[PDB]
Amino acid sequence: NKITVIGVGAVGMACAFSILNKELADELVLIDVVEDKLKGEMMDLQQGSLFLKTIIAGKDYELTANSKLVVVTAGARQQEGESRLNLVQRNVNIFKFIIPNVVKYSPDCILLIVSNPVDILTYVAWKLSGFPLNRVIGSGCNLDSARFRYLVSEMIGIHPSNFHGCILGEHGDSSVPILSGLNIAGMSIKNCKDVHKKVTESAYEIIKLKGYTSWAIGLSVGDLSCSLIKNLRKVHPVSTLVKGQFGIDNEVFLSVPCVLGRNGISEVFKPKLTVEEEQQLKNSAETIWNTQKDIQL
Amino acid sequence: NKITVIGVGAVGMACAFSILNKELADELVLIDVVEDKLKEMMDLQQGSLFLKTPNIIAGKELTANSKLVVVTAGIIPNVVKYSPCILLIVSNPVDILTYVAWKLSGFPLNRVIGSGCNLDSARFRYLVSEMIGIHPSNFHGCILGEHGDSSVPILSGLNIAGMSDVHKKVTESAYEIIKLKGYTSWAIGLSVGDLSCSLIKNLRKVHPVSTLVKGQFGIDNEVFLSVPCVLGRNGISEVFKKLTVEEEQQLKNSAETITQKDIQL
Amino acid sequence: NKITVIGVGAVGMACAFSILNKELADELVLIDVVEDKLKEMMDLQQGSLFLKTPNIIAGKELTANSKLVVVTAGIIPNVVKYSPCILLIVSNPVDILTYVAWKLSGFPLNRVIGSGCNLDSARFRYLVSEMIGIHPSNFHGCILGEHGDSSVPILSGLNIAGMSDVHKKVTESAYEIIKLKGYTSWAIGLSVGDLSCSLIKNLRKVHPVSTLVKGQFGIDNEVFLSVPCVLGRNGISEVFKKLTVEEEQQLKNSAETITQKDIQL
Amino acid sequence: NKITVIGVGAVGMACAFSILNKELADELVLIDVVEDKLKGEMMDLQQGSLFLKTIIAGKDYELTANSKLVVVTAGARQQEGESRLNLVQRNVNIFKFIIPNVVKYSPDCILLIVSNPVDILTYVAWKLSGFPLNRVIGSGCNLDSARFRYLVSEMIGIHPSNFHGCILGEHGDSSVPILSGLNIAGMSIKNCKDVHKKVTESAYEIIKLKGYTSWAIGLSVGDLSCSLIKNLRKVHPVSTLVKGQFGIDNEVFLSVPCVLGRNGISEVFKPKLTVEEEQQLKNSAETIWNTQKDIQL
Repeated sequence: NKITVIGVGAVGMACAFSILNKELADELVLIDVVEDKLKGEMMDLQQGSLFLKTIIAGKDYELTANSKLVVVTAGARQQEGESRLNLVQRNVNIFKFIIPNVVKYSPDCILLIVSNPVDILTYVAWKLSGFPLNRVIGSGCNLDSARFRYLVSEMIGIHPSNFHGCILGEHGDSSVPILSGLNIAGMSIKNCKDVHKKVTESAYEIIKLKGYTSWAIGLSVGDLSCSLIKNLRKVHPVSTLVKGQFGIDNEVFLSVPCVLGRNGISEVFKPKLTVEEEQQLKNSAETIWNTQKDIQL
Repeated sequence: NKITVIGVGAVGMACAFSILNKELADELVLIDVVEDKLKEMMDLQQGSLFLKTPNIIAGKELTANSKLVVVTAGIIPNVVKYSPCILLIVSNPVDILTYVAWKLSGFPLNRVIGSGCNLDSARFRYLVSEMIGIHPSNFHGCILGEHGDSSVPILSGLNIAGMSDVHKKVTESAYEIIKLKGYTSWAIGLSVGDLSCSLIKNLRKVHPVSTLVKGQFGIDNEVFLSVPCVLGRNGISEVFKKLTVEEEQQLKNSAETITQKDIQL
Repeated sequence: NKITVIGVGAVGMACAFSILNKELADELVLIDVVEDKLKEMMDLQQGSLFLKTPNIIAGKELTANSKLVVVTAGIIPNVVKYSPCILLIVSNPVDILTYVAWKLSGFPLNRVIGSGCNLDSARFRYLVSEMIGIHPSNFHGCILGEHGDSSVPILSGLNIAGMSDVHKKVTESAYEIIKLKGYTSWAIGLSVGDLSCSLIKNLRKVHPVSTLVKGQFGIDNEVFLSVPCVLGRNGISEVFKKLTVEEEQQLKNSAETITQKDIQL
Repeated sequence: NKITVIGVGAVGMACAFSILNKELADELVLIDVVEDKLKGEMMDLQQGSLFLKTIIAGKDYELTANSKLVVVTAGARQQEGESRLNLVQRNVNIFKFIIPNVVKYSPDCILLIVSNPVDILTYVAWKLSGFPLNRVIGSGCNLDSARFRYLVSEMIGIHPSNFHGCILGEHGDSSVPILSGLNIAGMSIKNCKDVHKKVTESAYEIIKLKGYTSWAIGLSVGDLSCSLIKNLRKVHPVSTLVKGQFGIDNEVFLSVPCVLGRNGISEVFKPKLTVEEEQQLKNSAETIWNTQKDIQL
């Protein structure tokens, strides 16, 4: 029951702190390139071990051998004036170094791709690894939907555990709120598109004010790693291949409700969406693919 | 943060033991008529370390300034005499003994609740989930109406995390538990723990529980059945009020089946 | 990760309900002779959603490949026939029926444990803590020996977070609970939950529980009393073996008080 | 039940993340000076609210009005070649700005001083605030003792909840392991001084590799804020005034086991230590005071 977290930056550390505050790890491996930092981060985590429950750090990937779950957070320092594409591609070449050394020592692990753009990069992981579809997952929209549910529940006077809606598509501006599935404790609403804009926007102001997301995406990967490790068979909107749904014909990844357990994705839901909804998801994949098409793997 | 459970039957204790494991009570109080049993206080008081409630008191006026009262026997004007509070009726039939609880107390409707179909909805949800092959927290659906064989499933709002006979297996399986035992202790204590949490910690969660429903679904008399209610610090805060006709008339049939006018107030 | 509790008495169920609230079992099994009660399975099986264990099975060979066996009646060669596992004896008197459990089974000493003074030490610790005015987790002290009026306090190791009659109040208060009730259900279920946790999750925590003690404190015969034991995945892993004479002779007096040679193996 | 955290750096954020992962806060206020960062940090925390339970950020201290607990983490960028003293003094003048504005809007709050040197600075807080002794606490040795207990428990084959020892004195190199109180589940050991050096050393390599401690000290303040807010009457080694113990005659703060609840410190233990132990604590205060004596408040 070993877990590896590649990249000990703000995301990885917040991922790893959330994985530690959850019983989930027997072993925890942290990986990056600045040795002085890897050690300092593992030593800070194990100075407070009495309050946690679990730690390794280093540069060589043999440390990761036989990880049950490998969370990938490593990204690239984004330049200003750089385009979305040159950004993606630098993160594709970084993956051209990571995923080989992950499969190399853990051919059976579950891959969880957190780094961005997560949809495109979960496709790169699938292609570089050759792993089946079940063992390649992306953080996707799990946080998006969670934030969506919370804000709507706050507009109503109810607890978020009793409000149920989700956001599918690209994890980004072209995501899609599925308003036909909104529910309150067994009651369909038909018995709010602004909240959705607040989420994708709020997610943009953060990256602008602070550079990245760390705390929120760390909790969400905690929500996800919990279902996989402990095999809860829980449902999360996460990036898997949807070629063959909503008319799409390319090998596009994006978030659709999946059931997560020991083996990764146990099945992919095939949603029956409204006309409009099915169109927006098709446009969402048109957006992703209009960029995925131009990457050199 | 005082809590009272009246009736140390097998239920009132399952309710007690479940309200103590959820660590809700600063002061739990057990009242009943036979004392030599009551003085059950000393057992709970002996695994105290394994619990998280400093005070456990039993006897036969000790319920003063309580914020929640669970009735399980087996009463009220003496609860209100010292606990004028939220009273949650667990005794059966819950739909009817909650009409009595509110008339005999004069409390508003927010402070008079019944267990109702909170347990029935929980069990129903599990089985559908154990059937699809997904964790029960991600499948959502409620059964409303009477706590009994007339309850109604709401197929118009089944949901798997924002999406779109098993019933009779839940009401039938409740019978076998009465026959094979007589009383139902462990399961109702959980559902009462689940409810007591939202009430005490003001979670404002939605539970199908018994309160006034006249005005909904074409009912014309003061019946209390399980409607999805927003439970919190102040008892009930809002009541959700409109589904398929196939089911709304099922809700009057279940109110029709709901003995009301055959006892004296 | 299968767990078995034999004897659906009031204890075996408090033990069951407490082992399910700590969410330890992938598969809980209840065995006993009278079936119409046994088929208590359906209540626990009805608040399933409020628990975290997919399987609850009762009957009269179903205990196969179990990792823990709690004996509470009210047996063994049939536990071992299918569960050759850790057996934790809760039946009374625990000090003696754990000698029987190990001889009749042939298990090594690590896989034969008794509740013993784990509950007695927990309650004792609370009262001293409620007396000083500090949280019970920060005061540490155990009572060893026989589960009864002969147990020994270890004043030579009382501690408040690394520092330096209440006893008789704990053993006396155990009597009143038998008289006023007959059985002790809720409190022993907690102590058995506390123990079952370390065992199942391999916490390697230290609990005063019943195992072989001949060799310690000048005892000369095969008596099992409560010694501080390191409980884990494999049952007992180490046994802590030397305190004031005032107290070590108290440990033989408690073993002296320990009926042994008056029943047939 | 409001909690304020002054300083939204690595310590404060790790403090605040640990306060949030614990039910403890109704309101949570974050405070510093870089507006662009305060907002970005509060927006990252409230994007993952569904997984937490509670948030404010800003520069003006009126936000903090009537805080039940005010955690102070703000420190100064330590220069190289700067001496321990010029360092302390810059953190004293920073406190000359903080503590007035804390008392100004929350005259009844509990002060928890985390910034370093915590012992000296808890004395500065007491003097600047005029608050009684119970409402001025310092993180002190709570983490030190916790780490001590864990490492020793790991050398034995037991769980840390069944090993009990503590470290008192300066939170630093002159701290003192009280070996006379070591215990295992009701048994005194007399029925290891190396672990202590590993802790104070490990705490130094961290500051060198990473600049600061964040994760560990964030958990420890979580352990502390839990007892105060929820009023557990729990015992922690924390910086309070010890003038009148172990021969000390100056108004020196340092960690001695205290009972913590709604009102802060409910009582201060008066330990009965071995000869040696009582000497080291006297030397530990000699060390602290050899620096406290030279600060200008």
